[PDB]
Amino acid sequence: SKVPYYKFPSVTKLRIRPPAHALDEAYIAKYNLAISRMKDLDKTQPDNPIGFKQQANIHCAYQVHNSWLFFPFHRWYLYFYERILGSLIDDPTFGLPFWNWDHPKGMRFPPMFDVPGTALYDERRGDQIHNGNFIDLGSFGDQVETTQLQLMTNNLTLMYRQLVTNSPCPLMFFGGPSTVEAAGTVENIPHSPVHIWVGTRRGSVLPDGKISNGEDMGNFYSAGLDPLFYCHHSNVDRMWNEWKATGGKRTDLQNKDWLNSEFFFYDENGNPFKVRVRDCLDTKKMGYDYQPTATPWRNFKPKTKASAGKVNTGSIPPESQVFPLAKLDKAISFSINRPASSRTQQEKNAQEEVLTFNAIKYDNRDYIRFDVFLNVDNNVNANELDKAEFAGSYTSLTATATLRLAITELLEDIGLEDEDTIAVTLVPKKGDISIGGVEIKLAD
Ligand SMILES: [Cu+2]
Ligand SMILES: [O]
Repeated sequence: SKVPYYKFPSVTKLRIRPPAHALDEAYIAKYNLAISRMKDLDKTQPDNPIGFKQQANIHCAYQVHNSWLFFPFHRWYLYFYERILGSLIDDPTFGLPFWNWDHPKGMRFPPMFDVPGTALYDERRGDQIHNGNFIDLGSFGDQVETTQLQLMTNNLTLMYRQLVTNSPCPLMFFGGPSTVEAAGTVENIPHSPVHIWVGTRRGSVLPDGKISNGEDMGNFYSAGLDPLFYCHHSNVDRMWNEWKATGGKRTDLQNKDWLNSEFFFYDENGNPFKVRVRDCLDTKKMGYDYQPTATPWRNFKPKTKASAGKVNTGSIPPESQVFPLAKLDKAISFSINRPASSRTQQEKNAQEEVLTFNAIKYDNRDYIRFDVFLNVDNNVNANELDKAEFAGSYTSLTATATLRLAITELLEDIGLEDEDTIAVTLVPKKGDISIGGVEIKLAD
């Protein structure tokens, strides 16, 4: 090969990635100009690596997904993508905006992307994105079944569960290192539902005609053909920064195999380079940062319980009697034993208590979603996620996958810390789902 490693150029001012909503019209104007000139290369220089289609093919070429390589790959991906945009308009400080879908003011479709006849527009998008509707951060392809207020409440609860509760340590945030999918918190939710919510409905008839397969954002191979793809991933990249902001155990993976993993990218001059994961840990050392923006989901630890008291775990079947579960056709409840109870804080400091669902199997072309609750029964209202019992959710953009949930916070809030056995309830929302086994392990 002999391709050199990337040399960081000299860094003048920091590039500032701003929120996509209510951006000034002059910013939108040159963002459209950069994209327009990127798309022109599809015609004038189809094999130029910086052109629109060739950049889209980076996602459609790159096992980088459902692994701990998810965040660093897309950071480097967007790093060169942002540099290409700035260089096409002679703007060396151009910042790639981020779709602020974790903030109530950024949860609508960003207006700048919905202007037909502009370079940022894409007709291959779904219909539920208009009419001033809020995004559904737990979308599985259907229309929202709740009020917009409950939708907002669920969105912010999902953010809290995904950025705080279920990502207390690096491996659960970034993902894991076979066909078993080991996605982290964010790559599952809200990353996957945003793709689903923006894309066309699978089975629908596309522009002209083809049966849509979810193009553009809702299908993995064509997602890069929507300019909004990069704006979404800008906020995904921002989630990495916001996750580390509170310190403690939420730091970068220190494993040498992860740090020294390499990717391949062409820079804005069309020159090939190898890049290391260890060299993208600090965005400011790559020449960019995010505009400081409030994160109100940090305050959405649920304050109420769905059900008072404790479930009688003797009236429900044990995990050993339910799994392997051939089909999660409806809500089911089961008891499960904990490795230890009455844990001290020094034990919690060492090992997280993790509820793990093993061998989630389904057809990778179907929309999949199920929710997990502790200490409820089969009649739990799964539309109300702002409850102390809501643990998390699994979704999918035959596949085999794993879901891991950090439950120490819930055990404290619900009052189950001295219990050796607890109740778990699975609520399916979409798809044909089988589950091989469920366990509570004390992890890293
Ligand atoms: Cu994505
Ligand atoms: O992605």
